[PDB]
Amino acid sequence: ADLANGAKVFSGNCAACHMGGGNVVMANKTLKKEALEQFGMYSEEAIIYQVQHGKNAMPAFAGRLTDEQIQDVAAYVLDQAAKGWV
Ligand code: HEC
Ligand code: NA
Repeated sequence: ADLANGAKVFSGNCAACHMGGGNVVMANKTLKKEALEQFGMYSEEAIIYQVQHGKNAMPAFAGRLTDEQIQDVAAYVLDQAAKGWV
């Protein structure tokens, strides 16, 4: 993946909800590593899935973002989570 492209994707499409790695809609479902691991979401393929199909209040991004942008944002989120948010 292109992590830098991911970050741009994130900025425009994900951070209105996941501001600085949080979650303004459902405050237990953050992008922090510990949180992701609690729900079996700390993997590229898990995130790609979720971004593609949505879940509840999280919008689906299928055929709004390209395949490459969805891969790249997933890779960005895991890499930010691993480094630490904010
Ligand atoms: C508000 C309109 C959101 C936008 C825009 C995006 N996400 Fe989201 N996300 C949101 C909610 C309310 C939830 C909880 C859904 C549920 O009921 O379980 C989530 C969850 C995720 C997760 C999982 C987090 C975890 O389990 O701790 C990930 C990894 C995730 N969201 C990533 C993400 C990406 C990369 C986004 C943009 C492309 C994105 N989300 C948008 C709400 C919202
Ligand atoms: Na990855």
